[PDB]
Amino acid sequence: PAYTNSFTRGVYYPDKVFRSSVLHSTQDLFLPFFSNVTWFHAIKRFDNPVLPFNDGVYFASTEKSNIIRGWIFGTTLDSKTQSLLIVNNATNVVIKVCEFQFCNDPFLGVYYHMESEFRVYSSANNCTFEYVSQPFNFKNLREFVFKNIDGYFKIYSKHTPINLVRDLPQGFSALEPLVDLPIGINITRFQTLLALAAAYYVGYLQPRTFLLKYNENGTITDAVDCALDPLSETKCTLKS
Amino acid sequence: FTVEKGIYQTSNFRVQPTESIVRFPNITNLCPFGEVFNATRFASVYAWNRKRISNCVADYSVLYNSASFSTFKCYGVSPTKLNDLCFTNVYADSFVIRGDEVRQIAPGQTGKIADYNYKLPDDFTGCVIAWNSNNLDSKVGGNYNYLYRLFRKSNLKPFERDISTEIYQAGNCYFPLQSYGFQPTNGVGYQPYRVVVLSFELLHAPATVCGPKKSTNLVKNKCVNFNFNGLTGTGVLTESNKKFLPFQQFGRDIADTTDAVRDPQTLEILDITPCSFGGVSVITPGTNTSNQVAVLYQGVNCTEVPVAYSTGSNVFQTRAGCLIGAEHVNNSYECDIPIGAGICASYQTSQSIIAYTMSLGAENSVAYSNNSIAIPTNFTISVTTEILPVSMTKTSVDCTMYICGDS
Amino acid sequence: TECSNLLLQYGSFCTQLNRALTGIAVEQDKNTQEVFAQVKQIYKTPPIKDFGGFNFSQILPDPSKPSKRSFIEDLLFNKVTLCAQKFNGLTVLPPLLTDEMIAQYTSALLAGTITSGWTFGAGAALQIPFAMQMAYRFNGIGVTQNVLYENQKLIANQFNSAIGKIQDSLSSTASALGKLQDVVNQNAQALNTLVKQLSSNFGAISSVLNDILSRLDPPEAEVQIDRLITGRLQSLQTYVTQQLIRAAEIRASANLAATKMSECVLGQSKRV
Amino acid sequence: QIDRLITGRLQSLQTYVTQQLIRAAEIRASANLAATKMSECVLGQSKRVDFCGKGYHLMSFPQSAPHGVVFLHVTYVPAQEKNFTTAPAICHDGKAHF
Amino acid sequence: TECSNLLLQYGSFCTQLNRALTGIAVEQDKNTQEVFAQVKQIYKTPPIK
Ligand SMILES: *[C@@H]1O[C@H](CO)[C@@H](O[C@@H]2O[C@H](CO)[C@@H](O[C@@H]3O[C@H](CO)[C@@H](O)[C@H](O)[C@@H]3O)[C@H](O)[C@H]2NC(C)=O)[C@H](O)[C@H]1NC(C)=O
Ligand SMILES: *[C@@H]1O[C@H](CO[C@@H]2O[C@@H](C)[C@@H](O)[C@@H](O)[C@@H]2O)[C@@H](O[C@@H]2O[C@H](CO)[C@@H](O)[C@H](O)[C@H]2NC(C)=O)[C@H](O)[C@H]1NC(C)=O
Ligand SMILES: *[C@@H]1O[C@H](CO)[C@@H](O[C@@H]2O[C@H](CO)[C@@H](O)[C@H](O)[C@H]2NC(C)=O)[C@H](O)[C@H]1NC(C)=O
Ligand SMILES: *[C@@H]1O[C@H](CO)[C@@H](O[C@@H]2O[C@H](CO)[C@@H](O)[C@H](O)[C@H]2NC(C)=O)[C@H](O)[C@H]1NC(C)=O
Ligand SMILES: *[C@@H]1O[C@H](CO)[C@@H](O[C@@H]2O[C@H](CO)[C@@H](O)[C@H](O)[C@H]2NC(C)=O)[C@H](O)[C@H]1NC(C)=O
Ligand SMILES: *[C@@H]1O[C@H](CO)[C@@H](O)[C@H](O)[C@H]1NC(C)=O
Ligand SMILES: *[C@@H]1O[C@H](CO)[C@@H](O)[C@H](O)[C@H]1NC(C)=O
Ligand SMILES: *[C@@H]1O[C@H](CO)[C@@H](O)[C@H](O)[C@H]1NC(C)=O
Ligand SMILES: *[C@@H]1O[C@H](CO)[C@@H](O)[C@H](O)[C@H]1NC(C)=O
Ligand SMILES: *[C@@H]1O[C@H](CO)[C@@H](O)[C@H](O)[C@H]1NC(C)=O
Repeated sequence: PAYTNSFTRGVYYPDKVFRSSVLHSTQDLFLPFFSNVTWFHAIKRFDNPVLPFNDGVYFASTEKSNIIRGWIFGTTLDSKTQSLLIVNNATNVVIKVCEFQFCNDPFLGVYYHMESEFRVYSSANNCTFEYVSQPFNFKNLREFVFKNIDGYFKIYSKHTPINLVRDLPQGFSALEPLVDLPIGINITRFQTLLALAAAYYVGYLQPRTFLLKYNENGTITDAVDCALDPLSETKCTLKS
Repeated sequence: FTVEKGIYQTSNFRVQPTESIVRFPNITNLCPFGEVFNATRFASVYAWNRKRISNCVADYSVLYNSASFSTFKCYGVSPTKLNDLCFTNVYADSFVIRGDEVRQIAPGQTGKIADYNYKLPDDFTGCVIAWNSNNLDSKVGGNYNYLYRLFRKSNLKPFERDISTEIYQAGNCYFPLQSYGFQPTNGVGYQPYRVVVLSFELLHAPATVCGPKKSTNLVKNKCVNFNFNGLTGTGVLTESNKKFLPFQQFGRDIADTTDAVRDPQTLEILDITPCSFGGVSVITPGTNTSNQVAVLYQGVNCTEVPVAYSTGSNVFQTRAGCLIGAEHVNNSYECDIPIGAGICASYQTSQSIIAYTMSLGAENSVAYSNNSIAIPTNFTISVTTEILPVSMTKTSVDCTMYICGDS
Repeated sequence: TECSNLLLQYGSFCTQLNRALTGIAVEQDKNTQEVFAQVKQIYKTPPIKDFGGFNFSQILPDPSKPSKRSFIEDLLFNKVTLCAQKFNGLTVLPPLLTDEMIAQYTSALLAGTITSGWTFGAGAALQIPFAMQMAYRFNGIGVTQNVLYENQKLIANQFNSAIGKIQDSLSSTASALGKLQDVVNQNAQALNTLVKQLSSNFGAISSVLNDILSRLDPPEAEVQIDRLITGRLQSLQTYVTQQLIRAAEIRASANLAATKMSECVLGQSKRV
Repeated sequence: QIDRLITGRLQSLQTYVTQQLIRAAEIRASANLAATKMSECVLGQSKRVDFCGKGYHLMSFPQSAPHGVVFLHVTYVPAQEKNFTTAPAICHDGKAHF
Repeated sequence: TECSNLLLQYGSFCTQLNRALTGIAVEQDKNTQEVFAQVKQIYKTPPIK
């Protein structure tokens, strides 16, 4: 597996509270600064494992031509227990929660000069939640953070233009929340959905304290990891 | 019973909330109660359906208020409190039974229907809704399309559906299912009676089904008891130039207090200014000197304190609050009773309390010159007193006796 | 109302706290009075500023400014940089002596000094030429008058240059008024902590009385509200105690400042 | 109930003792000032301005008071000033006289 | 850990306590400096007494 460095990526708004020209300290689940984010490359290569989903997962994909389509969330993934399913197809996407008979290697097949193969499960029995929205080098960066607290599934996202070939960009940009779903199921493992040169990185969130800097506009323009180094510890201690 | 000259703080002043307003998001998505109840064809009693209801509002404005339902009884809560009680996944079961078998639907009831095809547990907490549907499910030749389990090996457990059509051995071979003789000429109790039961498991998952949340009109520039999406508080709402992000709802200041909220119906930002308050101080000379007093509402406008000595007849807006009962004068004297921000009050001539800007002293211009000196030709021997505390009263307190005397 | 009735069981803690906080404010007013109100009359410098070549222009009042404050005084006021807390029963009473009145007292002291010497601090202000007063002070430090009378130009130039250097030091260095900035910061931080302690559970289910009351029945609500009451009362008591200690320190400083005014401005001190 | 009463009464006693300690510190400062005033005004003549009363200090007399001391400061106050023309020095024979 | 988490519910009481103790500790050094560091020049007596 390939490892790369997530410099200041993975910062999201922890709550729907507006703060102007203040420095706020939050203790939540964040991706640590300069973390050892795992790199997966799909070329030749079609990386699609069953990567665990513990204490949230930071997902970033320097994607071109819209290759990444969705993710699988659940604990067993064999219709024995309820599972969470998201596909961002070229339609009004269904975030659908049923007991799916997931196959060994789920994927989407697109004919190279349309999507003709969907290949995700067999039986959509015992359905409970069917939210629907957004009817549909590397030039687009798609950063995603998935959290599962007390049955509330939270997703944060932010799209920023990049012009980098095969590495995570350096900079700061906070991920705004876009959905919040009361699925109410346990999640242990997760798996991305790959459409048949695209690479995605999977960071893992940990409970840390961050010093978020809000400007007069309410946007988080900077952050400090209160456990990266003694200088940042002093910055957090002085709240400056 | 006597009070010395000075200014004394008394019970504080605070503007009371004029009214209470509640603001909640638009009630858009409602549960498919219309489809559940007004379906053209209902299921049979032996094959009672089970439709799941979730992520919707379960308002009963058109259900409970309607007289079309001849039987409406909830075993766990009242219909009045149903609309304001949040719930979880709701299962709707509908069937058509005989009018005399409606009583069997109650928990802990007997009967062939209750013992063979539909039993409710004794801890049932949901709602059972039934009404006559003779004209809807009655056929002149007998509506035999509806069947009931007449024969079975043994009593069935609650919340169980039986579909097996195997012949029941009485010893003596009988088909377990028999058709109902529903006709328009049937008497009351034998006519078909459509029944819908609202059963739901609660307090085991995040709440996805909740009742309607009524909201009132929004008032501004008035101290009210607001409630924005469950964020309660008291203050004065005013339109603000703050620019929230689209996903943000509340605003918090540097001290972690809510000072700006977004109205869930019309997306606008309202500044939350606290209702005006402040201590009430009473300016008084000695009791024997006079019995008239002046009141001070510290840090309070009396374009506003009349809302609460509301007549006035003598008001004065100062920087330390505004003063009621004291006459403002242009003359400046030595400070007699301090009020604040350079304003002092005194009792003078007819006699009344006067408020004035205190004077620092008599103005003097020294006759300075580069060749002029002043030399005293005399002297006075001055004797003045200085008083200094040296000690205070010794006090010994027995901690044990004070806390737990003799015990 | 429920929390208020529960608070009634604790006695006169709130009355004690308000009494302490009121004594602190009265002591602050007394501190300012003792430091500055040391002049019987409001002396004014003569229109002709013929003080023997000494330049007091930058410490004397400037009429152009609405607040008749000296150039150095306005420098200091700009250097020391300083509603929200009001939501929770926290008020800031204004001081009795306004800034303009304190500036008037300072101007009276300075004019009385530069026009009389030390006579206004012991009786009626007796005028004396400023060079002659400086000769008196040279005698006070043990140097004969002829030294001043023969080096008057040099001494005046040295004094003027020193005042200019004071101007530059104040207008460049910001840490100079560190003590005043520290007092302001300490008070603001104490109030901020007091407000922020209203968001603590203190062991209860929630920090919001409305949430407790709504989600609990009256007796369990009473238990949780009692937990919140204990926490908030402890926070208020800690704030009041630390304010009393800080007010004691400020009173010591104010007494020192009053002594310094009396012994250095109203006279000449032989204390090293 | 006994524990609730104990907690309340113990907190009351702690508050009393803390305020008494603070007031004792203030009274100690006042007593130190009074002792300094005794030593420097009663036992001698003080040149410190406005220390032993307003004016030019001559002497002080102590007087005992309940839980305190009263100082009678005897001072010298110039009374009737006159206007005079003054000069820093005098020219006599080409020499300056001070 | 359990006791620390329960103590976190009390706010910044112990942060205030730490600040007060640190202030006292710094003030001790300040007192010593004010009393003794009066001259910024280490004079030494001549060998002849
Ligand atoms: C005693 O100390 C003072 C300094 O406080 C001496 O006065 C200074 O004397 C020097 C030389 O006379 C002056 O420097 C001159 O400055 C002028 C400025 O125009 C310049 O043109 C000359 O070329 C020279 O550099 C200096 O200004 C002056 N300082 C002040 C404040 O006036 C004094 O000379 C010393 N006297 C004895 C007996 O040591
Ligand atoms: C000392 O002198 C000033 C004024 O100087 C006088 O000017 C002429 C009138 C003449 O009499 C000179 O010999 C004097 O030296 C006196 O100040 C004046 O006091 C009066 C009344 O108090 C007042 O009307 C004037 O405006 C003042 N003039 C100024 C310039 O201040 C001062 O009273 C004299 N002091 C004593 C003890 O006699
Ligand atoms: C907060 O939002 C406003 C509006 O976008 C920003 O103000 C703009 O700043 C840019 C850069 O100069 C200008 O081109 C726009 O004309 C401004 N618009 C308005 C309405 O003023 C503001 O910059 C944002 N705050 C920050 C720190 O960027
Ligand atoms: C099922 O049937 C009717 C629709 O015709 C609904 O009841 C009507 O509701 C409106 C509004 O209150 C009334 O004006 C009518 O008088 C009602 N008519 C009857 C026959 O009730 C009813 O709410 C629908 N409800 C469900 C749950 O299906
Ligand atoms: C008490 O209320 C009045 C009315 O708001 C305030 O009067 C202000 O005076 C100026 C004078 O030009 C007006 O332009 C303002 O519109 C008035 N309102 C405000 C908010 O300033 C008055 O300020 C209030 N009292 C105090 C001490 O502020
Ligand atoms: C990140 O992972 C690689 C894998 O070998 C390792 O060499 C490197 O030391 C790791 N860096 C950190 C900060 O963990
Ligand atoms: C899931 O599966 C079984 C039958 O497949 C069903 O009886 C059960 O009720 C289902 N669980 C839920 C919550 O509906
Ligand atoms: C998920 O797993 C945990 C672990 O036991 C369990 O307590 C919880 O009830 C499970 N929730 C669901 C919806 O299966
Ligand atoms: C107040 O005035 C009355 C006269 O009616 C007098 O008896 C009393 O002694 C006075 N009290 C004080 C403190 O002066
Ligand atoms: C006091 O001052 C105001 C403004 O200068 C003036 O309008 C008023 O007339 C004065 N009071 C009296 C009784 O003249």
